[PDB]
Amino acid sequence: KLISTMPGIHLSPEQQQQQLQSLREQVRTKNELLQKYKSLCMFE
Amino acid sequence: NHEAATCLEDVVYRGDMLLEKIQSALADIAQSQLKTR
Repeated sequence: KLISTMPGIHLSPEQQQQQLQSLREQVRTKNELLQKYKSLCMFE
Repeated sequence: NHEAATCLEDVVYRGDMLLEKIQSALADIAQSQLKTR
């Protein structure tokens, strides 16, 4: 169980639920800036 | 010497429209990383 402590309440499971959306938003905004950099035709 | 002014100013204008575009192509990603924070 002590081995099974470092998975657990180190970061609260409800807080884990909130930061899952934070990581998903991080992935999505990283992708968003990637296709904003790639998509625009800076050449005339 | 008249046409040398025109031949110089035309490639200056090629620099002018190119720098105006890429400084904006600098700018559009320059403030874009501000709101990334």
